[PDB]
Amino acid sequence: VVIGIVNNTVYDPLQPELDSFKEELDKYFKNHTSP
Amino acid sequence: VVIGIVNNTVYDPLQPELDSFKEELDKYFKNHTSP
Amino acid sequence: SGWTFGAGPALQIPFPMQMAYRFNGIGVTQNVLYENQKLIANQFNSAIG
Ligand SMILES: *[C@@H]1O[C@H](CO)[C@@H](O)[C@H](O)[C@H]1NC(C)=O
Ligand SMILES: *[C@@H]1O[C@H](CO)[C@@H](O)[C@H](O)[C@H]1NC(C)=O
Ligand SMILES: *[C@@H]1O[C@H](CO)[C@@H](O)[C@H](O)[C@H]1NC(C)=O
Repeated sequence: VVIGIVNNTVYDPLQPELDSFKEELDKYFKNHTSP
Repeated sequence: VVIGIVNNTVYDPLQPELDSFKEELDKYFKNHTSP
Repeated sequence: SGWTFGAGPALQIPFPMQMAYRFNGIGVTQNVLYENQKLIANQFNSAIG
C-alpha cells in the first residue's frame, strides 16, 4: 500500500553475535559428528 | 580524539543468557563425542 | 523545503515525507501515513474546497 518504496537488503544486530557463533557452533558440530 | 575518557568494562545485556547456554551445549558435545 | 529554509540553506524534501516528519512531532508515529495515504489526500482535497 506504500508508494515510492524500493528494494534493499536489511541487517540485524544479531548476526554480529549469531553469524559469528552459528558458524562457530557449526564448527563444533563438525567435531560433534566426526567419529 | 576525546579528552578525559575512562577505561571501563561495558557489559553486554545479551551476553550471559547465551553464555549460560554455552556450557549446556558443551555438555552435549562432551556427552556425545567422547564416548 | 519544509522548515529548514527559515534557519539556513533551503534543503529540498519530497512532500510525502514531510508529513512523516510532522506526524512524528505530535506523538503518533509515521506508520499511520503511508498505509492510508489516499484517504488523507481526499480528506485534504475536500477540505480546501
Ligand atoms: C515522480 O513523478 C513522476 C511524474 O509523474 C513519475 O513519473 C515518477 O514515477 C515519480 N517517482 C516515483 C519514485 O514514483
Ligand atoms: C522487489 O523484489 C520483488 C521480488 O524480489 C519484486 O516482485 C518487486 O517488484 C521488487 N520491487 C522493486 C521496487 O524493485
Ligand atoms: C586504557 O587502556 C589502554 C590500553 O590498555 C592504555 O594504553 C591506556 O593508557 C588506558 N587509559 C586511559 C586511556 O586513560
